[PDB]
Amino acid sequence: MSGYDRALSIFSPDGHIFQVEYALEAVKRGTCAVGVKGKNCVVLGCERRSTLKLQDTRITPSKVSKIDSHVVLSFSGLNADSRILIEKARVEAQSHRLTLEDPVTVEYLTRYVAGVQQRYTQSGGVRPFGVSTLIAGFDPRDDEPKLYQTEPSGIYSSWSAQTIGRNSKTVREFLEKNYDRKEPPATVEECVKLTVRSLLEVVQTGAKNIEITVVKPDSDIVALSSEEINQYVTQIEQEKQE
Amino acid sequence: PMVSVMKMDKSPTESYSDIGGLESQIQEIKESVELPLTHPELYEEMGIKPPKGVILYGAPGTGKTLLAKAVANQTSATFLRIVGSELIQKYLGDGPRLCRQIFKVAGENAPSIVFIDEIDAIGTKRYDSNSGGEREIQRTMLELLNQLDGFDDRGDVKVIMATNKIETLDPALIRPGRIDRKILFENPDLSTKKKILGIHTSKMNLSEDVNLETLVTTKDDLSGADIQAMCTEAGLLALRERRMQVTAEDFKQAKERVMKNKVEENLEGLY
Amino acid sequence: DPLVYNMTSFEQGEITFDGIGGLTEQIRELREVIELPLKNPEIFQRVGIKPPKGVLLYGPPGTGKTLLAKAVAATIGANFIFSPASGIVDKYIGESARIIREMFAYAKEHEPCIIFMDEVDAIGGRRFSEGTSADREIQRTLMELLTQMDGFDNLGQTKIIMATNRPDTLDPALLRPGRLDRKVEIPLPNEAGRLEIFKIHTAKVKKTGEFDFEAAVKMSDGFNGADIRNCATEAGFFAIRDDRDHINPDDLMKAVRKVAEVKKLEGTIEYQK
Amino acid sequence: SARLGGASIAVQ
Amino acid sequence: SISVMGENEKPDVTYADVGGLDMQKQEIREAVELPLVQADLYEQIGIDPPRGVLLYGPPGTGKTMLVKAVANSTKAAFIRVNGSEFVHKYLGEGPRMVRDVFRLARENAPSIIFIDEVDSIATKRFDAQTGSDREVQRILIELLTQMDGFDQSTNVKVIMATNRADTLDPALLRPGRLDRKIEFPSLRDRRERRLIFGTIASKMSLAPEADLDSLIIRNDSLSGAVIAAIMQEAGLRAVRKNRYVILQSDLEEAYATQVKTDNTVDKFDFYK
Amino acid sequence: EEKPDVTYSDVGGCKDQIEKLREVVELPLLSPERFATLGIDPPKGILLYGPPGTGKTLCARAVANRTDATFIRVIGSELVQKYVGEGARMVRELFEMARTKKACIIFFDEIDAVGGARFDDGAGGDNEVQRTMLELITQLDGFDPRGNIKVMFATNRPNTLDPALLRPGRIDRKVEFSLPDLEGRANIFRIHSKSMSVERGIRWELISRLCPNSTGAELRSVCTEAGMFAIRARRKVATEKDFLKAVDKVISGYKKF
Amino acid sequence: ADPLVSLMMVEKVPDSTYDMVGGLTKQIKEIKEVIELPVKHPELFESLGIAQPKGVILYGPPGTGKTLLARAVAHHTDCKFIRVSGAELVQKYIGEGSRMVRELFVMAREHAPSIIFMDEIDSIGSTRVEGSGGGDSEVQRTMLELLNQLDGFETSKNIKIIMATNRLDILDPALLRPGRIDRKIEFPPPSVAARAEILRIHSRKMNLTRGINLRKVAEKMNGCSGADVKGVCTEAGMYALRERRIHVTQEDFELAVGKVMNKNQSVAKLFK
Amino acid sequence: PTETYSDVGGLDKQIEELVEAIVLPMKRADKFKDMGIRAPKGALMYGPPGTGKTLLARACAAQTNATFLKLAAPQLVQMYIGEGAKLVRDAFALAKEKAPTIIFIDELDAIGTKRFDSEKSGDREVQRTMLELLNQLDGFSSDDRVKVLAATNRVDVLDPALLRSGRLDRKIEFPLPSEDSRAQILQIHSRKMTTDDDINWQELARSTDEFNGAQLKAVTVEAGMIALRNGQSSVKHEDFVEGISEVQARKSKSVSFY
Ligand SMILES: Nc1ncnc2c1ncn2[C@@H]1O[C@H](COP(=O)(O)OP(=O)(O)OP(=O)(O)O)[C@@H](O)[C@H]1O
Ligand SMILES: Nc1ncnc2c1ncn2[C@@H]1O[C@H](COP(=O)(O)OP(=O)(O)OP(=O)(O)O)[C@@H](O)[C@H]1O
Ligand SMILES: Nc1ncnc2c1ncn2[C@@H]1O[C@H](COP(=O)(O)OP(=O)(O)OP(=O)(O)O)[C@@H](O)[C@H]1O
Ligand SMILES: Nc1ncnc2c1ncn2[C@@H]1O[C@H](COP(=O)(O)OP(=O)(O)O)[C@@H](O)[C@H]1O
Ligand SMILES: Nc1ncnc2c1ncn2[C@@H]1O[C@H](COP(=O)(O)OP(=O)(O)O)[C@@H](O)[C@H]1O
Ligand SMILES: Nc1ncnc2c1ncn2[C@@H]1O[C@H](COP(=O)(O)OP(=O)(O)O)[C@@H](O)[C@H]1O
Repeated sequence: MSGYDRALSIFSPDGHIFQVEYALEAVKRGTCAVGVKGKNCVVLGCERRSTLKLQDTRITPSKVSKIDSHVVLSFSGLNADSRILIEKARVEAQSHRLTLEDPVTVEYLTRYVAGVQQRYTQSGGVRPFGVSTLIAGFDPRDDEPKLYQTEPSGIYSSWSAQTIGRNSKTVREFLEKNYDRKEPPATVEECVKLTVRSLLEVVQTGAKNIEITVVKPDSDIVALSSEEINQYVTQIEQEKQE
Repeated sequence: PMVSVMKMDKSPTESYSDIGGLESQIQEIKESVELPLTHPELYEEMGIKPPKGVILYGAPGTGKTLLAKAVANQTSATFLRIVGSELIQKYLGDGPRLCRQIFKVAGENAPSIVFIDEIDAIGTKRYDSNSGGEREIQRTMLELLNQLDGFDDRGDVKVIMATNKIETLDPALIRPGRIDRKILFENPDLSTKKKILGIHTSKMNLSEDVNLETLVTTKDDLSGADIQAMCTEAGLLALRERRMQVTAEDFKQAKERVMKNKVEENLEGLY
Repeated sequence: DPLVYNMTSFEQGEITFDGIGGLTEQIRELREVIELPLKNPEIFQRVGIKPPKGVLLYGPPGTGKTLLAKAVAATIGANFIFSPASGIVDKYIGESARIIREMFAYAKEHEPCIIFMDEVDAIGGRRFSEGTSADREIQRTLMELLTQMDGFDNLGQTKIIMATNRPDTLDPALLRPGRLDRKVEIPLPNEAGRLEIFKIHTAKVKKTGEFDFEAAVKMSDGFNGADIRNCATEAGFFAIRDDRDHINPDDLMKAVRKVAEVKKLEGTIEYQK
Repeated sequence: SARLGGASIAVQ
Repeated sequence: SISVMGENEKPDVTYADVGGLDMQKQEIREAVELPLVQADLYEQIGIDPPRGVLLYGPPGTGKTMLVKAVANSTKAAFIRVNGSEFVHKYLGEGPRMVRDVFRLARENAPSIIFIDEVDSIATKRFDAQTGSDREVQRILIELLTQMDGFDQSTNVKVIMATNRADTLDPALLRPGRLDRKIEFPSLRDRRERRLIFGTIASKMSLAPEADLDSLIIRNDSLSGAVIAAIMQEAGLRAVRKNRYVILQSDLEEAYATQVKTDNTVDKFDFYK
Repeated sequence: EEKPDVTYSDVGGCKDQIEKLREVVELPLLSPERFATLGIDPPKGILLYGPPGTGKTLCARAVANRTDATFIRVIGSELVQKYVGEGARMVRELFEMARTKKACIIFFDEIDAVGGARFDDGAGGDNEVQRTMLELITQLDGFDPRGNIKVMFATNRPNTLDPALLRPGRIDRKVEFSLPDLEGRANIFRIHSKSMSVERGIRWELISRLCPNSTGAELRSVCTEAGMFAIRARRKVATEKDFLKAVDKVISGYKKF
Repeated sequence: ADPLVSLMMVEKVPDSTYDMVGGLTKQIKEIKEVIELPVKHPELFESLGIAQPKGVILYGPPGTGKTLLARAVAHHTDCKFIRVSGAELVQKYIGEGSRMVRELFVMAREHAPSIIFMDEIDSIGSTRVEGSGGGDSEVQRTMLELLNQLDGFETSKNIKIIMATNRLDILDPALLRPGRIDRKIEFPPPSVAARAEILRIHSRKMNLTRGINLRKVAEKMNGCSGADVKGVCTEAGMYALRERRIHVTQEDFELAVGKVMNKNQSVAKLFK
Repeated sequence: PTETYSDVGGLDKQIEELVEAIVLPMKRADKFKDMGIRAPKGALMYGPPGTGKTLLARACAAQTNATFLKLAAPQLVQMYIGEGAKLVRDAFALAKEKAPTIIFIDELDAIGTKRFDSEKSGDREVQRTMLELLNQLDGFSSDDRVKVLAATNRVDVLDPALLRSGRLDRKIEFPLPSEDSRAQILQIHSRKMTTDDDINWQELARSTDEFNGAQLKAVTVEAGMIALRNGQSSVKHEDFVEGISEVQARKSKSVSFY
């Protein structure tokens, strides 16, 4: 359908445009995810839907996905479409760093990758990106934490925490309860036990299923070890005693 | 006279704490029925009719009946259990006349109401009616559709029904002049499911303590009612024992089993 | 049913063969087969034939086959029924088909008597593997017919003839000889074959002029077998409209020329083999 | 009467 | 109540008035009447008898007739039934029509029944989305259980007949219900046609001064019902010339009379 | 029969047809002289239709109280299609009641299965349904042009009715009715939820903003469910947010089919 | 006093038992798991106070060993048994169907305990309907409720139904659920070891045979059914009966096995 | 009423052609019945609604007078029918006493059922009764000035019974009019009401588009009213402009950019 504006073009009598609300109506069937920014840190998390203990543990294509030392990306739903956005973002990173002689912001990044989708839904012979993503990390030489959520309609809206995909509405109500714009968590381990605990309702205590990074000033990026995670998975359950 | 055997007077068993643990709708009938007759002057404090009628949405094997089993004692007043299959006759006009009479006893049974099921026999938005027969079936509807709303001064009644699928079957009879509202059951949440089953096996051994909280998960969209099956499948698995002995693995062997029959989709696109 | 007790209208009435043209050999191909069992049946037993059972026609419509379907009535004096292959179906399943058993028996209770059946393409399908929810109904309605003429129920001393304008699409199981043991095509004839048909109308009405056909009929390479009765009356239709009530060969020409192009604008649709 | 209803029919 | 037939009528034909298909003229025998007549000899070994069968093939080929002589030679009770009357206006008339026939068989057993055609009421799917076409399936299900449900009978089973043999359910096409299937192909093999022409011809008037091999080897792709037509029509190639006994050229004048219509239907504009 | 007692103030809604139903109810009745100079008695008799309970009933009822008009309650399939002997015999008595009666109107409803479809020559058929239909068609044109009586019919669906009897001279017009805009949605809370324990100073359009295409009589239930929550609080009186919680339950909680 | 007429279906067993049902020993073990509980320590789950299971479905391909279990199980009943064959669609006077079923239980309620039976309710099974289809769907609508909310406190108390069908995936999902059913159990085709037994058992009464290893035939023959093999067990005798040697051989099994499917049998492998 | 032959426009072409097909049914039996040649026994014909076919039908009876009773197939649809089918067969020998009166049936046969199959529900009793009332009938060239007939919506959908097309096939599609015609039709429907003559229908005659004959009667009956909708005894004639579009009302609601 070179051109042809099949039904993406056809507005509705209600006003909406069918194939877009359809998209993120499809996104919720995929693995959840989550983001948090506390006082000085920023945190992310995902899951692995249960395999038969064959889903290759070593080189799995994961949910966190770096861009540089100071930015990452997590997402939800479709996967073959995820891999190109991850590419034609970090492309612009190596480019932006070059022809401006200094690295990216994040308010420069979410604008791009939230503006790109609009071209993949306001053009001909194109299907949208049936996907929803979020950005996370600091600007250079700045303590400030930021994450931005974006979705296929093309809008980007900052947050302090947010979840995407499956059973998020079973979750985010837990976070608005605990997390508050009053006062962050102090530091790293605080966010995590708060972060992980929120998942547990959809988790069946599969500690293997869930995978986590953090983000810190001076781009001290890292992913964490299942033991370090699992020893949070238990002591948090030790607190269940009532 | 004709319905004395149809005239129920049974005192059934079921109640709260015999319920599995729904909460979000246990009230709303007492809204529909109880707060009306418990204290109908507040209707006048609001200056209104407290509402009439109720239909249940499609929740096959969810509790679409059990509240009828629930109310039967908390009701604290009279009641009927009718159902649509009985309405239909080897003769022509002997059916619809029934609806005219049975409200009189309902008039005689002032603080008395009814539950109905199986109305999908009736609620049908397709009445070409080539025959002479099902024209009566339409005639079985009209007088009742009339007898319902043709009755005013429902100071005491609550004529209610329920089914498993409506969105393609029932007429556009819906009018607050006739029927007001419609309330839904469907599959539960995890913590909803969590309220369900130790309370069942509370009346049962648990030889050993087997942390059921990690047994089930929200991902497996169980019925609400494969679980009394679960609770007894394992004792069946001890019926596959001389041991009358409780084990987690028995539940493990069951949900693996029963869901071998239950459906499963392809995670093709990993969507 | 009483409906079988309604169709029979003109079971005998003779409109003989002199009132027909063009078909002096088809009828030689047909006076052969039908009358002989019903005239001198021992010949096929003289010689050892399993006698025929079933004939049909084919060719485009408005051509004179239905006349032939009744012109045999004149020869016999014996009985006849007329009936379509359309006004059979109804809502209640089987009621359409039960009738078929009702009627062949009704033949047996009074004969020599035979059957006609129009437009059988409606009951003339190839039994499909896939179908709608209902089109297989006629197929099960059909095969009763497929049965009864040659089924386990033996039969004799009755005959069927059918006709279409679309020989194709038919279940070959019908076309098994034994269910009908000779075919024929009635075409639009040649000019001379179109010429007897021209004059039979003059043979009745008051002619006035000499022949004046061979050039008139030079235009006759286009017509059907039945538009000419219109043409014949159409001449006097307006020969008289000048209040000239004694016809001529002057006025038909305006008619016979006229009809061709008003016929042209929706003619020559198909021919069906 | 001496009867009640019962029937069947095609749709198209 | 459904009917039954004895000696009011018969089909008035014979094994001798038919010929060919001889291997089918014995497989049928051992299933039906030999068990009815000669019982002990295999009850020496007491295996359960084979039972009613199916028999298919292209239209004609005696798919409907072979019954007729064995019917004449039945020595048991027998019917005259086809398929497309089981249906009725009302609903339960159908299944009610058919439960009792086995009772009628059993009330008159040992015996057997027949159907001339069944493919109308036997298909692969038991289609669902119409109030009509289930009520036929009920007619299928009921015999499917009355055939080999609990305690059916001594009898042999409902003898099928079709023009086709793929449309219909395997649940009916399997042992215990249709323990034998049969094909009736013609193929124009020369081992048999040199009889059955003569079989059909010997019964009838014939001039012993006449060719007969003028066509047999000359034609090789033939069927079984049409051939009566040529040596039907051969007589009609005579009386048109008021001849009272046939001649040799009648068949040659008849050879292409019935057959030779090989191919002219839109040859060039077929596919290209 | 002689007083419906329902006003223009009772009606919010689109409201505009009533000045068009203010056409034939008056000039035949009061003043043809406005049109006597050109085609006197120019209107002859009209009809109504609209989807269910869009005030199609209430509209004509809104004006029978006006003009001292005196209409009927033996209506539709209710009281003449069910208990039935010589329906026209009542109609002969009806016009016998109406032959000299003044300031009165015929009107009735339900006419889909009454005289809308002619049974299509099936469904068992009925003849008294037609004869009393035609028996009107006899009494119809008796003196109506020179006379003063009016005629009004109603349908949920006009084209679902019978067009056979629409021989003009016998019939003039069929006017439509649909859902109103917000303003028709506005002045109906001013009557419906008026008669309830509610607080004052309350804006009643945001709900109108947030209840698109929809008829009127369900708002009565929205009222019926509105006053349900101070209850639920064991509180007393209606807020406005109570609507908003209710509107969430009943529109997107109803559109699911 | 005495009950209605149409319930003659309460009646004695046929000739069958648990020797002639070989192979699927774990299945039959289950079908009395629903039977031994309430009877052999009824107070097992009752005095353990657990729950009371109830009726079941069993499906599979056609001719796999359903029905004989359903009858042979009655042989070892210690209870009462009934029958149906699709007669519940006696639909003239439409309500009579509903009358027919409500009577069906109350009688058994009078005569309880009584396990009961169905077969091929594939007829009754579905509910998806738009413009036509009713006139039976009532009778499914009622029995579904006949077990629930009016008698449901005692409806499925001590009546213990079963049900036997094909094609479980077309009818309602309402029916298969834990409500009214327990175990959607399944009859696949047999295994190589299974088929030997099932060939050895219809092989009983044949003859004083010899020189046989009756399993390699199973190795000649893939998963077909444990129902058709009596077929190949049958005509093996017939083929020798055809030539009058009452004594038998392995040669015939080699033949009759090839009799069935080689005649019951497209190179467009565009795929790899 | 005894309105003229025309009442419709200047369609002399059809009517002055048509009844030439009815003179012989009317008269002319001197040599016609001495020629004995074909006689259309009721010129049944067609053309969908919108036309004055009823008027062309009835106005032709202005010369051949005919009592005002003309009942149709919707009279032939009742419970356990056939007494209605009795009525039709008796209908003509009834009238055959002494009358050139001729009634006018009207048939929308499958306007109640579907037509997915061309094999169709050619209605029960009409298809039966129409035969005998047509087969066994003559007019005698006096007191039978025309022959009873009917008409239908569309000549594609019928199961032609015996002699349904044998002789009785005289039929024309009424050609829908043109601007020279049209403006003189709407003139007729204002012969009873006068207006400002500043703009003739001849001015309108180019402004028409897709207007069949019947609905044009829905023009001045309103546009005569749309004037006195504002109570002008002097009828204006631009109310046509904003009333003609009321055929479907245009949903004209605040044209945004136009
Ligand atoms: N939360 C719960 N509380 C109590 N019972 C439950 C709960 N969840 C499931 N059940 C079980 O579900 C079954 C009820 O299913 P459901 O009431 O939906 O069907 P039903 O209404 O009986 O069907 P029908 O009325 O159409 O016969 C009961 O056996 C009950 O034990
Ligand atoms: N081999 C044969 N021997 C003798 N007669 C034959 C033979 N083959 C065909 N015929 C003749 O042709 C006719 C064949 O009828 P047949 O029994 O084939 O009907 P059928 O077409 O098979 O029925 P159906 O269409 O239901 O299958 C018989 O009437 C018979 O006279
Ligand atoms: N294990 C077995 N032992 C002995 N015979 C068997 C066995 N399994 C199947 N059979 C044979 O299969 C037949 C039973 O078939 P089955 O009951 O599976 O089909 P059905 O249920 O009658 O068909 P439907 O499923 O349509 O009702 C019997 O004749 C029986 O001899
Ligand atoms: N050969 C013919 N001789 C006389 N009339 C004919 C002939 N062929 C057709 N017709 C005319 O056709 C009409 C009916 O012919 P019919 O047998 O029905 O042909 P078809 O079946 O093709 O319509 C009659 O009016 C008849 O006058
Ligand atoms: N603008 C309005 N003002 C007052 N009531 C209205 C308005 N619109 C709709 N209604 C409601 O619509 C209903 C009309 O009912 P009715 O017309 O008799 O039903 P039907 O149209 O099915 O005959 C009344 O209950 C009335 O309260
Ligand atoms: N050409 C025309 N000139 C004048 N009036 C017409 C014309 N066509 C239709 N009409 C109007 O339509 C009506 C007649 O239509 P009619 O012949 O009955 O068609 P139908 O039979 O489809 O109703 C009359 O009211 C007449 O004024």
